[PDB]
Amino acid sequence: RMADLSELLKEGTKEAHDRAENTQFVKDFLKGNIKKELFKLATTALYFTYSALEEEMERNKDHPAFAPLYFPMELHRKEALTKDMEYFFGENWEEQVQAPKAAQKYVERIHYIGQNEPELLVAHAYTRYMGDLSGGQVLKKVAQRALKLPSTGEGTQFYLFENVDNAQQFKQLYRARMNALDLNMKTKERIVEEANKAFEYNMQIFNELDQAG
Amino acid sequence: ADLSELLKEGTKEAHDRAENTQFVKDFLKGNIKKELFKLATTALYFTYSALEEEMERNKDHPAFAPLYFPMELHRKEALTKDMEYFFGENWEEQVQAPKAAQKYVERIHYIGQNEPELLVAHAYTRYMGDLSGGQVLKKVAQRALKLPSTGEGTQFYLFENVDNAQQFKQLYRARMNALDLNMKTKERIVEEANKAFEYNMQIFNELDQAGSTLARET
Repeated sequence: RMADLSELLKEGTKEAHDRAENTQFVKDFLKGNIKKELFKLATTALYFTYSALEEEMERNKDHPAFAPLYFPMELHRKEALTKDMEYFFGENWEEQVQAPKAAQKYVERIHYIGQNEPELLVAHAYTRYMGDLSGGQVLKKVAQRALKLPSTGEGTQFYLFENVDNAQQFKQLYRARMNALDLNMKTKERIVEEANKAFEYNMQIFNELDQAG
Repeated sequence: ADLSELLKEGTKEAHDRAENTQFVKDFLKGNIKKELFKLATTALYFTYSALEEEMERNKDHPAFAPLYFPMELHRKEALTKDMEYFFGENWEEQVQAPKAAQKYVERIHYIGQNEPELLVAHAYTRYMGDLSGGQVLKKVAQRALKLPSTGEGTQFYLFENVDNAQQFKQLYRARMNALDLNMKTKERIVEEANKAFEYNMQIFNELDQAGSTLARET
């Protein structure tokens, strides 16, 4: 069970996960130090990176190495992020925003993988959504308190999974699916490798955000 | 084109911006203040600590092995002496990495652990620079801060296991140019060297902001 993909990921991305937890921008957010404009900018980066990831997951919804992990209803953030974008910028928010450079680098990478190495898509989807599920409720409260956002959910719908009754149960089900995938040890290692890349793309988004505010 | 040539050409713009920063200008001009120099040496310590840990990790990796020169180039134990000098014996307990240096440390560890073939982008920009400008910066800092002529506080700027800096750069360039690399990975190396200079600028930016807050404090 050392060879379970979920175990290889946990062990393989330990240093990367450690760096993201302890990175200044994450900490500043957790302490309530991130102002409205920087949050709006952070949410913009979220919009473009999730759009891309979810387009490629939709492209590969029938692919043998990804199909079981296709959860548009449960997990997809694009339409929650659109409402958050609407809330902060108004109805023509699309013409008020652009993908920041570090976000557009991740977007490129995800279109590349979804179009060329779709057995590595799970590297992106696992590290992203399972993180989102784990942390949403604490992150939501942090943002609402910092920016005095309504308790009804406007501005923070990204952090709420309105079709997952129990995050812990769903994470267990997702892993069991990820572990049942017919993948050889070489492909798993390439997945762990791409999971590390996925983490670093985020570090660079945070780096660019920290340099902004 | 050789990697050294792609690097020199491809990081020219970024090289020129580094040289025309307010920190570098003032340093060279002599206008450097103890606490700001201490802050710079602190940034150097954690940076080179991270870099040399990753070079060590990849000393036998075919994409880095030939560029492994612990005896000639490694700076950590020199900087440890410089840290003891400015901060006393217990320093490690009291000094954290400055924010932008810490961000650069994070990148270095990612690279050395996951994309070691790009480590040369960091090693080459750093060490070739240090080796070229050591003899000038050493005595400018010694002169400005009134440091002892025996060498304390500037160990970082002295490469005592390099007889001829010019000849060693030649050696180092030939080895780097012999590495088995695609044009595609060469471009990724140049891109990463440019990113190192952005980190470099953030570290200088931070030191500049620290200098204003201690001149508004006087």
